[PDB]
Amino acid sequence: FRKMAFPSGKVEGCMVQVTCGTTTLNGLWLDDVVYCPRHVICTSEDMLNPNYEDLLIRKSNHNFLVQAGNVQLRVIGHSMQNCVLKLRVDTANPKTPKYKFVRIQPGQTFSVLACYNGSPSGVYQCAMRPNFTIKGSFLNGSCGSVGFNIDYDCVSFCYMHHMELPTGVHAGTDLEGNFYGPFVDRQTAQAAGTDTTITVNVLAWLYAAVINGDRWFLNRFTTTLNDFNLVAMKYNYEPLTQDHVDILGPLSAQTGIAVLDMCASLKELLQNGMNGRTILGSALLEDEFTPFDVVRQCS
Amino acid sequence: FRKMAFPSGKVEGCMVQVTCGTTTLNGLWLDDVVYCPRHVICTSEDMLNPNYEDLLIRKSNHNFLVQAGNVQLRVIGHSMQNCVLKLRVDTANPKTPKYKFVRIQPGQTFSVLACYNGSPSGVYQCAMRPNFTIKGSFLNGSCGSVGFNIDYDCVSFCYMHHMELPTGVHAGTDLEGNFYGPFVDRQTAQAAGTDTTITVNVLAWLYAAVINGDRWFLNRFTTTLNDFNLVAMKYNYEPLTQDHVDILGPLSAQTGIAVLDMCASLKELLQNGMNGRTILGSALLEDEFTPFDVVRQCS
Ligand SMILES: *[C@@](O)(CO)[C@H](C[C@@H]1CCNC1=O)NC(=O)[C@H](CC(C)C)NC(=O)c1cc2c(OC)cccc2[nH]1
Ligand SMILES: *[C@@](O)(CO)[C@H](C[C@@H]1CCNC1=O)NC(=O)[C@H](CC(C)C)NC(=O)c1cc2c(OC)cccc2[nH]1
Repeated sequence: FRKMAFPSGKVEGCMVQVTCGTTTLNGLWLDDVVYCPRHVICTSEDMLNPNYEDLLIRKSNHNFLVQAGNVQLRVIGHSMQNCVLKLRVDTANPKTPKYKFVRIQPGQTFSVLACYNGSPSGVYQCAMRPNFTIKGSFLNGSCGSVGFNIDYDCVSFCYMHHMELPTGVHAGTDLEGNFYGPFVDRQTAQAAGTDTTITVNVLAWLYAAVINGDRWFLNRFTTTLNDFNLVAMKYNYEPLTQDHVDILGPLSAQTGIAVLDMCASLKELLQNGMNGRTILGSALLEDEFTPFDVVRQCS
Repeated sequence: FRKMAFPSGKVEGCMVQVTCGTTTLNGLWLDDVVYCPRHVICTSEDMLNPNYEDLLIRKSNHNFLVQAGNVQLRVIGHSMQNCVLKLRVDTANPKTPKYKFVRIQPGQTFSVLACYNGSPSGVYQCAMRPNFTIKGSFLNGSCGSVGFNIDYDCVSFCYMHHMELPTGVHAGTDLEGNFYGPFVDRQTAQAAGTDTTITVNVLAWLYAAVINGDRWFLNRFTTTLNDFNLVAMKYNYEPLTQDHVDILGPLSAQTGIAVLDMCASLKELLQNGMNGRTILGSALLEDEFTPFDVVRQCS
């Protein structure tokens, strides 16, 4: 198994660049609106402690340079929604895919299309950590790059890139401008909360192992969900939600291993370790594959 | 620092479905030619030992059903180049990018666009192993998926997918239809030569780790090129040439770490193990980033 991104073409056709003064970043052109991080309106000095409502009043439509390639799109309106700017343009993007804006939960994976000056550069899979950071690869100029999943040609946009933490992980918003995690779009050193292991994804990994005949860790025990969650937290694992239990349903049906039976197997792994053995060839338990990712790659 | 694929949009617009009888796979549509694996002409019985020229002479243009999305393309002629079939169609692909066919060297990387029934499914980075396999993710119906690099809007196609070895690694051809490695397009269980580790890539990856702020594996020792190669060959690593040393020049200049100093670090990692520590999140030495991959991503 390996990290597989979605084909990026439907998103590539939506990337533009947005410039205010000398500040340039990326934007997302869907129908006749361009979405981008609101800090494009900031001068490099104003980012240190910005007042976005006051900064935005000083701006007019003609202050915004939106370019598809080197072709300018005329801006006819502007508004701010949380930390994203919405620029109405006079052309509906003919490459707009079927799309949705969704806000994901920790553990969910998505593809990131890293972009610079409106030009796509590369694509890779990320997982939203429980501390609401992602382990990306982003340089200067990457803000406004988006993350997405594609289901039956419908693109669900879930991430817009804003910041690199001092630890080198990355933080951002959904496409309604609401940050994931406790971060703010100011030029300031911010720290995420201590991270945890994504339990639902580790369980997905164990199901993947079972699907492939690697099942030594299956045990004779079961557990209640509450009992499991209390043990999980003492090993820095996330507690399971009812939604986690339900997204494991398909894999549980496919293998015949009840979710709570797999929880009891993981619990034993947590208290006694792998004892020198491997699962799917690895000595480490992987927590960046969702149940959907496993089904995607196994079936 | 992440395994990063090229944006796949320019290739997505070229993927089609090719069907001959009950056999279907993917094809690559460029200008007015569709390229696909020639075993699409084989029935299940033919595939055990196909005499391809004999089988192709018996097919007509209308035996080939080519579908692009929903629209059917009419085949107006066909020729065979080694293991690749070239179907001339009566419509030019309007989305054909600037492109080239290239045969890549062992150790080089490329992006794979995995496709099923002519529809792109996922994108990820692969390296051509020294034993001329690739460690990919391909399921039933993935034949004809292609591997590629992109440089300033020009797509260099280097791989077309044909088979999965019993070990789970993958084998295929260049776009001239010549296999990488000693493999043959027949339905038999085929073994590869013993694989070795791409030494220059491991070194590039260690430099990537240093550029990203990890230095724990460095040491105060040096080695000569030949003494390093002696230990490298002992551990089934490929020899490091003076060309490799020169290619690593920029990464050494960026970090101020002499190439042979980093060879001494790798020598220690090989002789001492990693001791449960990790480099860029990996518990194993990674050899599928080239020096260019590191430079392109880190800057
Ligand atoms: C954008 O592209 C801005 O348009 C940029 C993306 C990062 C640059 C390097 N890698 C990236 O991911 N984002 C920023 O520069 C943001 C801008 C804010 C949200 C207005 N700032 C940071 O990410 C940032 C600031 C500071 C900092 O200060 C002082 C100290 C430490 C870390 C840090 N990150
Ligand atoms: C294609 O898609 C065929 O159109 C298919 C791709 C593989 C299927 C599973 N994963 C893949 O990557 N390729 C094949 O099925 C090829 C067909 C050849 C080129 C005619 N065959 C194999 O990959 C193959 C055959 C055998 C085998 O026999 C007997 C025994 C063991 C392994 C094996 N692999």
